[PDB]
Amino acid sequence: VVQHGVGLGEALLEAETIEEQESPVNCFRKLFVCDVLPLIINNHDVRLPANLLYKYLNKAAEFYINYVTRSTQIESKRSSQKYIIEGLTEKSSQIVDPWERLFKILNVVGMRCEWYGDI
Amino acid sequence: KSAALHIDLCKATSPADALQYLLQFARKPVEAESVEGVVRILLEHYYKENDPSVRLKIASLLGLLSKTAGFSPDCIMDDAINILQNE
Amino acid sequence: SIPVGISLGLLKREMAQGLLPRLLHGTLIMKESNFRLVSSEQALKELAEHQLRFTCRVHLHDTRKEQETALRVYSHLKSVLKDHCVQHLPDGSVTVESVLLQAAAPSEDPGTKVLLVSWTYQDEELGSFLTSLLKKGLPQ
Repeated sequence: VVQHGVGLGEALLEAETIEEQESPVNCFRKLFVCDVLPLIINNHDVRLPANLLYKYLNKAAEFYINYVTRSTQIESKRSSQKYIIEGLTEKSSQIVDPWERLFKILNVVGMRCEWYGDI
Repeated sequence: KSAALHIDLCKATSPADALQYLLQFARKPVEAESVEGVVRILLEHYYKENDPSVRLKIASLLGLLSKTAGFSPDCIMDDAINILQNE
Repeated sequence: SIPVGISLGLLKREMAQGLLPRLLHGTLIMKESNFRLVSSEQALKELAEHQLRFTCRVHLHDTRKEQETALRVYSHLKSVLKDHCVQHLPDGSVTVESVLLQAAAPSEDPGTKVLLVSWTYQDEELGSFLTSLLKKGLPQ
């Protein structure tokens, strides 16, 4: 990903086009975005330019929007939600704490540049 | 003639008359292709309707259809576990 | 035995917690020839209900950064707590039972780092014991 640089966005666009589903509300797109974010979160030494950071922020925003609500198209405590997967069982999407993933992505971004109520 | 069952179910009012129509349809016998159609119609109306008792009756009829000897219940099992996750 | 009533929501939550260590609070009001228990949220219906919450400050002195140290603390706690934490919060905060741990900047001093933690007495005793255990010895 680091060597490719700006090619990650083009690869993601090509993958989305190949999937024959332009709308990114599908659970597969959100899962792929989360997986891409964890890879960047794992390596904190991978510095990126302004364009790459903007693209990553846009992708994270799109993934969060998709995760918050998904289209209804068809053809001791815990937190979770519900949705309908595209041609697969809803239990197949094994994703835990997307908000924590966003927090980890923000942490990795801050780590690169050395950075009433509770929040 | 699945069309007759479909149109009769659609014309039936949701709260009360639907229960009586489903009971009357349940008492009479059914055939393999007729089962394969009415199960999907029942699932669609189960999604559409949100009353507790009606959904309970639909689940009971799903159980009755599953006991049919000649039927091949494979896809309806998948839909059953899906609605189980959603129930 | 003293006969009293319990709010349905509290009992439902208690049964859900028991099904899958946690202890339940108790708040009751003397009534006319009877006694009734009521939850904290339901007790607010008596309005007035002026809620006061304590927020003690825990001070630490270390040259390490904040976010990485927070991640290390989260890993250490989730290892010690035998995976009792299966929930997360969006702003990099981890909560156990009913105590919130979040990163907050100090008021004016840049040379010292301070965070704010709030808890009840039942959580206060456990928090004090855990902080004393941490201060006893760590790989520092």
